[PDB]
Amino acid sequence: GLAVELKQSTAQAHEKAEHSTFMSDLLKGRLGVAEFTRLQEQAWLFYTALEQAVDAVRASGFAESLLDPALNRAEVLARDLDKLNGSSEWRSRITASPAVIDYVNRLEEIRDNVDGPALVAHHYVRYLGDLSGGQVIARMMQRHYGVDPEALGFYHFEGIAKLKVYKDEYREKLNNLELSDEQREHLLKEATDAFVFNHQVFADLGK
Ligand code: HEM
Repeated sequence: GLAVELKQSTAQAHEKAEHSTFMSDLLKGRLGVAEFTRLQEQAWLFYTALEQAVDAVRASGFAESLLDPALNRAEVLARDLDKLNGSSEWRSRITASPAVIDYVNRLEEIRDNVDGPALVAHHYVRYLGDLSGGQVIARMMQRHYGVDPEALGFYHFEGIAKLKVYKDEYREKLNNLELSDEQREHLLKEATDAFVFNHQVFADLGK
């Protein structure tokens, strides 16, 4: 099934992400809320782009049931950032890191090409990760740095009750997508690239 092949083909990349110096240090308590806020600022940039691509692909009629708007993170992230930074001044201060420029550019290509299989790869890499492991990240930000849960809205998924069920249903939708061999290969390759972009975001944050 596609859900298994996605997980298997990116498992090593996921381990690599876990072991990133920046993200590792953040989750171990060695950094602080400032660095967490820098991460979330970069995330706002790439989630904004991702959600434009999701919107385009949803409108095309591809993977509709998968592309649940309840998953949208950009607006929630903006509210988190208003809290983390104390005002909305971050909007004019923030700049996309080189990593984020590449990631956003790719997302804009997917949006404008209305490339459904590529979009689904990106959707899986970000949202299933958020749904599945986000609670661990949120917990660590609360534990090590005292971040208020009200500033961790990104991790909450308002609108979803039974999360396990939601995850299982998400995987079933992946498995039920109609894809050619070319589309499936493209989707798998793109998921790998999605991990690569996300790792580099961490690498750039560390610099
Ligand atoms: C580059 C950043 C990361 C990305 C893109 C990402 C992506 C993903 C994805 C796509 C899944 C779903 C796997 C599947 O069930 O098919 C996932 C699960 C998960 N993630 Fe991440 N993840 C990242 C970083 C992390 C970090 C740093 C942690 C450390 C807390 C973490 C903890 C988990 C956990 C616990 C799961 C549930 C199961 C599993 O362990 O593999 N993730 N992540």
